[PDB]
Amino acid sequence: MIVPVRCFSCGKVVGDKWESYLNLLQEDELDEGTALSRLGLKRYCCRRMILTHVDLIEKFLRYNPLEKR
Amino acid sequence: MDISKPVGSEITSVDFGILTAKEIRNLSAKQITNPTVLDNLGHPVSGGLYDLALGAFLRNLCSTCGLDEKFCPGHQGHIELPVPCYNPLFFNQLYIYLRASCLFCHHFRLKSVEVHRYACKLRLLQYGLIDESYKLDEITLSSTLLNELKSKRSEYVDMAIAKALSDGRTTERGSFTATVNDERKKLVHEFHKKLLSRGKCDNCGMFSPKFRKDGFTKIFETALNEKQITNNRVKGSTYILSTEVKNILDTVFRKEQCVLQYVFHSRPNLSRKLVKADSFFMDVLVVPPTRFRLPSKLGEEVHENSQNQLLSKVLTTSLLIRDLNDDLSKLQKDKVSLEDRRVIFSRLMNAFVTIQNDVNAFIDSTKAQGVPIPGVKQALEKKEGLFRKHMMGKRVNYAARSVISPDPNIETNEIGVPPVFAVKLTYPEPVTAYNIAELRQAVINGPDKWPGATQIQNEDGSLVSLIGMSVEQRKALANQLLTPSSNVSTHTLNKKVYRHIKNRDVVLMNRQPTLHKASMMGHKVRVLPNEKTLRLHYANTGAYNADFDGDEMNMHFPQNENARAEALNLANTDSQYLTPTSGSPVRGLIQDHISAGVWLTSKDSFFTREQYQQYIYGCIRPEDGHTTRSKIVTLPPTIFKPYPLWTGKQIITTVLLNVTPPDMPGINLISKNKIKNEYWGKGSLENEVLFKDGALLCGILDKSQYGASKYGIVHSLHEVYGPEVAAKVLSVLGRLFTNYITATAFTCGMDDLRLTAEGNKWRTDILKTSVDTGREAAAEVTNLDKDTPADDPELLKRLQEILRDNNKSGILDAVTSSKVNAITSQVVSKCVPDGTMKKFPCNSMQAMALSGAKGSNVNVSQIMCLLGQQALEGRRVPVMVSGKTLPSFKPYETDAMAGGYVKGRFYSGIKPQEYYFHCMAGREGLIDTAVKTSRSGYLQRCLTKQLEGVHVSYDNSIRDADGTLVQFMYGGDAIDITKESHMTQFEFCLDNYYALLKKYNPSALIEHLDVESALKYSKKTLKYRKKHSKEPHYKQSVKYDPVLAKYNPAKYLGSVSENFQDKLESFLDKNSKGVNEKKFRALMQLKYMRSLINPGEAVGIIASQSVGEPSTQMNVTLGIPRLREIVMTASAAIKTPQMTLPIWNDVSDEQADTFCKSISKVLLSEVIDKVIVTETTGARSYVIHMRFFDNNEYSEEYDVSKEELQNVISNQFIHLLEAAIVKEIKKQKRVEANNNMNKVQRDRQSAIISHHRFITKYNFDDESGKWCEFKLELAADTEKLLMVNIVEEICRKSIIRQIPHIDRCVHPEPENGKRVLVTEGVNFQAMWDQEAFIDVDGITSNDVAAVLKTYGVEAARNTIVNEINNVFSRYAISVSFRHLDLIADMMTRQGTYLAFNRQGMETSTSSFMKMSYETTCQFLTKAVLDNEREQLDSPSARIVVGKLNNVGTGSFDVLAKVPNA
Amino acid sequence: GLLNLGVKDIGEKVIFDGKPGYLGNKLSVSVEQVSIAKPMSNDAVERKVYPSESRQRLTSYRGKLLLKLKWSVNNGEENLFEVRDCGGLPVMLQSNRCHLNKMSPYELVQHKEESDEIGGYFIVNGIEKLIRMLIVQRRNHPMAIIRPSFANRGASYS
RNA sequence: UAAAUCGAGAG
DNA sequence: ATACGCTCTCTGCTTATCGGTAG
DNA sequence: CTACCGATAAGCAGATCTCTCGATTGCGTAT
Ligand SMILES: [Zn+2]
Ligand SMILES: [Zn+2]
Ligand SMILES: [Zn+2]
Repeated sequence: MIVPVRCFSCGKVVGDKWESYLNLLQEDELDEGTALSRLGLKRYCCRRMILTHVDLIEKFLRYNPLEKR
Repeated sequence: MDISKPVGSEITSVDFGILTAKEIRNLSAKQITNPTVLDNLGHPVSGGLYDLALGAFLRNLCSTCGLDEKFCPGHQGHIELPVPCYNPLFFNQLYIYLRASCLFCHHFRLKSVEVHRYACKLRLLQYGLIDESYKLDEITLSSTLLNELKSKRSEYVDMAIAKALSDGRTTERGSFTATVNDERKKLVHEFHKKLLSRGKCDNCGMFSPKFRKDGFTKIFETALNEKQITNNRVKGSTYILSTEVKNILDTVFRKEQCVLQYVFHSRPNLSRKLVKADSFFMDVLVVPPTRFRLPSKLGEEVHENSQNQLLSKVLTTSLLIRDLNDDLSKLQKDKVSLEDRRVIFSRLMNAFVTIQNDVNAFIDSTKAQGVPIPGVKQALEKKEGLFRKHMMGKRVNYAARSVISPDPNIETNEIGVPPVFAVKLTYPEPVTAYNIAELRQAVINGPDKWPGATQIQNEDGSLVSLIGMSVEQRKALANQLLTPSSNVSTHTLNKKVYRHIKNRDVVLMNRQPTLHKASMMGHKVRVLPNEKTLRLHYANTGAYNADFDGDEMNMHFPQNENARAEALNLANTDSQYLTPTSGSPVRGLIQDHISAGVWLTSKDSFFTREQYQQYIYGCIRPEDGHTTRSKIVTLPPTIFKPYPLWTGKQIITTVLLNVTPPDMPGINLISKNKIKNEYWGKGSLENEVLFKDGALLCGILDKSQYGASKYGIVHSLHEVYGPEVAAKVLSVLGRLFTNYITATAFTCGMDDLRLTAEGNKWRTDILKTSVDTGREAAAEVTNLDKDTPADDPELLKRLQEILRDNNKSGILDAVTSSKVNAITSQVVSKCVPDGTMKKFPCNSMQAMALSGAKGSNVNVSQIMCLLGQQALEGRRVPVMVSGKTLPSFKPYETDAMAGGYVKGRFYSGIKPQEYYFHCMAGREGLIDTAVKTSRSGYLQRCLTKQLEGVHVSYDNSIRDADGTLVQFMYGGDAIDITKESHMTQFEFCLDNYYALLKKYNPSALIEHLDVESALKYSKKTLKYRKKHSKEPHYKQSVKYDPVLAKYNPAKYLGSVSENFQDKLESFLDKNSKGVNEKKFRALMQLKYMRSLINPGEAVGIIASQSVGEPSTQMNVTLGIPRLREIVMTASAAIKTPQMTLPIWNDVSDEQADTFCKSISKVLLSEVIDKVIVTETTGARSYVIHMRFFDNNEYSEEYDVSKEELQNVISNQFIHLLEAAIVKEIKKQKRVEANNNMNKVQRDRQSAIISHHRFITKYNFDDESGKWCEFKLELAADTEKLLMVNIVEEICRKSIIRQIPHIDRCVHPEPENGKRVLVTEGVNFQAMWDQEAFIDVDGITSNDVAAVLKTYGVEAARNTIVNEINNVFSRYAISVSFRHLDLIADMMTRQGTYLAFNRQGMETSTSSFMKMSYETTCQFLTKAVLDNEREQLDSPSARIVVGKLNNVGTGSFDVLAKVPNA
Repeated sequence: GLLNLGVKDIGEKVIFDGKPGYLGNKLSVSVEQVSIAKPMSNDAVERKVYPSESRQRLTSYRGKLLLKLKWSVNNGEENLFEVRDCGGLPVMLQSNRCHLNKMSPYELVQHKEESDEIGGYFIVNGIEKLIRMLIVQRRNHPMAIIRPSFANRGASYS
């Protein structure tokens, strides 16, 4: 749903690199590989953490019982 | 069960009988009258179905015994039915007896003398004197001679009975075996059939009205005819009430008591009770106790019982008819209007029928009328009934079920149980003086700390639960465990602690389906701390057929020491190394360990001292009892300089040295493995494994060495050192290979799947040659010459013709398949292992495919070379109507790819058409897999139901449950199948002579044996057999029997089978090798004495499993259906009969090919080219011209000349044609041939006209034999007939020449040397004539019933064995002839060809077996009308009553030797 | 639609009197039109109900079925009409009789449904059901059949 | 607390 | 709002009826 | 000529491993 705190395979913290990854892809016209390299994700175990995240929580957040629409 | 509560009584036998109306009225506590179950406020209304006299109901004390719902056993009531109603169970026999009765004289319509004769025969059969029964028929030599005949017959029967009783044969209770039961059934069937065949009574010859049962609930009797009414004077439609039938049959049965005393009793009627017709009428119903009629509840939803609904309906109808009876009774005193009588009597008759239908519905649903509520019968009959669902198979306590996971570090005889199961499952341990150390701590630990205790059972039976208790209370209770009882009544008893399952407990592990007995073993419990799965060693997966794909299985916890010792000794997983099907092992390391050992036992495996010692200690820990010497002994290194190195073979050697017991020599084995020497380079000898003195010196350890494989290292260790050592070696090897794989890993990748550039070049070059295979195959089939272009119009036309036929396209798809498979074989031969980029042993795909760890050569061929031809049910890809195999292929395309030849491989992928064809093949495979499992269970069920009682007796003979002999010795040699693997491995036993001598040890087995008599008799028999045995088998007079017949092989050393002795003598002769032949023969004879099957072995169950379980892997019928023909149905009408005929060496193949044409049938249609019917009406005319093939053609193909054909037409064809024409009319009434003829032809025409009905012309081509024209005149009134379908039907059924029951003879290629003619029919008598061509003495036939008919019983039995043998020979399945021999002997025990089904089992002493099998109610009626009494001898019979079995541990008793008198 | 054609093919059914040859009065009763209303509720003026309510209430998502009869007497002499309701008829989501028919994904999210909610299934007692498509013989085409069971239809049967 | 039937699955 | 009547089988056995004997 | 012994054509019966979930359970007058 939301970005994992740590890479499963090794344990490197990657939860602080999701908004940064989206911003790197968005403003700077970068490909995914270069953006991942700039974030410091070297091993592919860490690279597929942010490369393949779907970020489903946003789709969850639009259904809000506690606020009128 | 509680071992501290002995039961002093025991049920020995049960007997069936009718519950008379008088007794139920006495046993009943209350009768029910109001069909309302419970009144308002929910209280049960007195007198209703729920009455307090029928049992405690919903917190109401029972009015009978005064006990609450828990302690009230329940009591039975009854319903007073106003009229006697037919019992639906006995209705058929009652209808048989009602017919064939004389209403006037009250006797049967059969004469009294014949009836008395049958009564005498039945009474003789009551005592088993089947011999005297037929000798009674030899007494036959007005009105006074018959009385003297009856007196003499009675005197003879009495004399025979008295002599047989006095001559030590029979007791007062008669002899009842299967054969006498079969004879009694046959005689009673003949009796009943004869009764139904009468015109009038033979004591007062007056006709009686003919009854007619329309359905149940009603019998209609036709009125006597006018002419038959006359005789009732000269000798001086209608409904019938139940009371009239009862009166008629009561009178008849009172008259014929002396005869029905022997029809309704299979044994001497000691009680002398009269057989009454009231037994067939249930004047009073019996209601079961309310405990068995309780209402179902789910919260608010409360529903009453269905039996209550049926009984309420019966009561309602009863009250209605009683009211009608009262209404008639009031008018009986003062009749007013007969019309009111008319209507009330019609209503009363309707009430009679309605109440009878109510009773029928209450007992049998299918006998009701007007989905319905099941009756009592419907609750017992089929699966989900009461016999198959709650007696033969029950649900059990102290059992868990879970999904399994693999676990090494488990001792291969252990099961790893979760902590949850260790907390829930418990065992009652009685507290003793040696036990309080552990039981006190178990009580203290409580129910939630393993090991712990969950309950305490005091002496009086109090069950103090430890669940809701604190630790202090638990210490108080634990300190009072071994406190002596204060009560005298229980002073012999001690408390029991329901302790948790421990590491010393045993458990019964089973995985469904349980095809064979090895799928249910006993494992020692080890409890694990982590997860909720049953952890199982890999070696157990072979027998359970278990993977770890979410498979689940069941653990059972035996709750007494008797079942503990069985699972630890009899169901023990160590005892299950060899399967009883064929003696092959079914245990061994499976997938990773095999490749691990292939790597470890290679020549490249060098280990430093640290690595060697760590590998050795990683599996032989000398604190768990893994080794014997208390100190791990190592070996000098293979290489001393430059630095010390060991070898993997040395690792195996020291593993064996540590596990093998001391004071015993090492193993000596010369074997082979699965990897050829060419896979190790030039000059290698690693294919041959060589253990010498317990040291591995050559070869690789493989699947064939450790694993389910014969004559490996593990098999040899099992045979020499025992089963426990073999299990220990399996565990040690598993741990060793696990620790070797965790330090030296094994992997497979994409590099292993590649070919070199030259390999790909070879593959492409070979596959390019396949561009013309399909066209050439088509040209061969289409008979075009060769090189014909694929779009040749003639080729296309003939291809279309081939497609439209299911047989011609069946040979097209077989010829092309052979060529494309040859191309595939060329590709595979060229491109592996030569074309592979990586080579074995580096190529792990080939490493694990060659070693047998996983996969095969075809798998790697498909991965790396090509998929090959895709076969759909033996054919190629199906074809559409248009002739296209797929939308992308042009019609009738002569391509291998079009037909389903995949040139692609899984490495490079496959094209969409190849993908589609492969999907077809995979779907067909899945369909076959699903349909095969459902097709095999019934065979095993049928075999197991009948063979379950067959077992080995202490006479060393095997016989059924009730004592009937089946075999005199198991297989003729009394040898266990699981102990004869190394009996004939004479060189292996010689090389390990001292090791085997250490275990067999003759020096301790001399005080309890006879040593010389059996040897002397064997010497005499061997000398005589050698002197003789050059002449045919029938000529050999048997002066000396084989030693097994006279001397018990288990008690006389040297008493062995002739085959074993001859093979031993041949071995001792061929090679002469400090062991001499005398000591070796003594050792082998002792080994034979120890290789015998134990008395009490469930041999029949084992045979049924060994015939059924291998049947899972599964022109003439072939496979499981063939078995269905043999075992299940015993079909005399075999689907495809065959007959084998030997050939004298004198005859030549030129004569042989023509002899098969002199026997094969020839229909008239096989020579007719065409038939022309010229019909001209206005009398109808017909010119039935028959155009034949040329005389040179059919005179050669079928050897049929003009004269024979013409005679067949004149005599046979025209008669059948005219008969068919007349039949059709009867059922419908609702180039130019030369005109001139010669003199003889006119006379022949006149004769043919005269002999037949409506022929006015006839002629045959007497010069050339190529046509036959004849006229056919019919009446001018007749309408149109087809007259072509008639001729077509007749011609196919008109026969030129045929031997009866034979349609074709063949001359196949000789197989196993002998020349054989194979015929598609069975007629021995006709083949007996042809002594010139056929060796009549060697005619063996597929038909296992005709051989019984013409060659007796034993030839049929041999045929049964041979036919049930080659069904497994096609699939290459090893099943010993010992199982097949027993099955055949059981099928032919009565001298006939019996099947394994309900009809085959129709004769047996045990009623419970036949009831539990199928059709429970018919067998129950037969058992209760015959008043049969069963001694509870069948394995199924003892389960119904709950008694210990008569097989294995229940085949004897145990007696204590109390020291003081 | 198909409901109108089907109810037309049903036709008319008549029954006569027992009081005056002539049998009485014809009573040619039938149904001429049938309609399904989109599901609504009474919580005054009707308000649209959406499948979220049907799922949360664990009830059915059903519209209203209105059949208008044609109570005719004497072969069309006198015709009475009435729009009879016929209970709650279940409707399937994203159909032309559903309240999510042409809703955009944004509006679907606003009504709690889904971003890309698909229909094809009815809601009955809070449980979602669908009616499986079957394979049947092709329509209006006479195909030759050689079937052995035809011979079991009686004697003299090919 | 029960029973069928239907449906979906696992080996 | 409410109670009581209801359209593609395998193996035999078992039955009905059709000829021939001999009585 | 008539009664017994079979001899098929037709009709009828029973029948063709364990385990886990969920969902429904009827109508039709009469009073
Ligand atoms: Zn990582
Ligand atoms: Zn009681
Ligand atoms: Zn009489």
